[PDB]
Amino acid sequence: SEPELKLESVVIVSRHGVRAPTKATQLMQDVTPDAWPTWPVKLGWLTPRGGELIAYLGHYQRQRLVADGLLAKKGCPQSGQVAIIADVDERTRKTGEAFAAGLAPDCAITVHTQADTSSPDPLFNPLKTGVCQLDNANVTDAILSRAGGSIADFTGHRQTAFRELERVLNFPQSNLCLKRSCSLTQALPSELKVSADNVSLTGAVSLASMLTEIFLLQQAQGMPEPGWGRITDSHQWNTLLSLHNAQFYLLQRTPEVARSRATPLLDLIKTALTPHPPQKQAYGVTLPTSVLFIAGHDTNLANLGGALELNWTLPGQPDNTPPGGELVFERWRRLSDNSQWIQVSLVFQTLQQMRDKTPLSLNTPPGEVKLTLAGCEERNAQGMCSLAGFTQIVNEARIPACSL
Repeated sequence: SEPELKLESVVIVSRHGVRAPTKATQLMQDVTPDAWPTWPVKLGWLTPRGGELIAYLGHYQRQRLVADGLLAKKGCPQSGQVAIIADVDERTRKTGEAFAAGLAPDCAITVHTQADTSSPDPLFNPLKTGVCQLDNANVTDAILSRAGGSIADFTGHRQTAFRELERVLNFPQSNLCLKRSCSLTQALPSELKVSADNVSLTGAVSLASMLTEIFLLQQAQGMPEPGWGRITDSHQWNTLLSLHNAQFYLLQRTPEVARSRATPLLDLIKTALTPHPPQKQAYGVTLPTSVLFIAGHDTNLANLGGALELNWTLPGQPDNTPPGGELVFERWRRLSDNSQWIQVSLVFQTLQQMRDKTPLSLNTPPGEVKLTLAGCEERNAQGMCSLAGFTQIVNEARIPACSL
């Protein structure tokens, strides 16, 4: 009659699953009297449990996609109906594989990646390979501004979280305080480093962002007493991860950085989402197709968010860009007039579902937040943006010099 919609295409940009953190550094040992628990998995790689959590999301997406009638209830999807693209790293490739394994167990679905997995793939970061550069001065002013004026100010307004972190580390008893009134942000002054191909923060901010992530990973891994048992309630988890999210806020979401870093992905997403006769694209994958799954990093998720003006907080998940988190783009066609609509949402397992490793399904689904494209003006009752509105947003967000 008029409101009915049909799902025709889905694009999932996912962060890889939980990966074992790299060997602990001297700085890490110097900030806490306690020893960092070791990880029984090749460090830096996807843990097998991490692979399982991804598989659960794959199993969930299959049920959901069958219910929306995009994929068949049984058997393997048609060839080229499902396409998976992954960054060259081990954790991203194995994430693609675990997802495929959960979505269609026993089916042969290829995980496409650049052939040369020993060099970076510019799709995931064009700055890395020199496709384009950042404007140093503009990036510096923009980041300093979102920070409140200076990194000192940024750090000053967040002492609550820094103290919580010190507490968890039992900082006052570490070699850094002893061999010095002992403050973490005071002990490791933080500075902004801007270069044509990269932006980073040093000192406390950077260390705190890394350390708070490690705790969440211990929890997600199922390791006993993460943080030496000093993190006991949800309020602490959120306060701690607020430091990790704050760094992403400055380095990955800032528009003058995000727009360039995300251009190649924006182009791919737009092409995958635009109705058009199928043709061979990057990695020899055929687009458009039914389901496109891209295995990337949290930086990719934050970059797309900043570039498309998508903001979110995830109930039950302190990390805004959690392992296995999925940025889902969907194209829906209104049957009455053939108009196209784009829905964007963030699918993710809550910290508890990761902890208990709870299997996902239609009855026990992963967490999910519907998003709204801030700049979109042509919406429907479900909050979806028109294909034209979404396309316009993308064309103005992308940086032409950064396309591949």
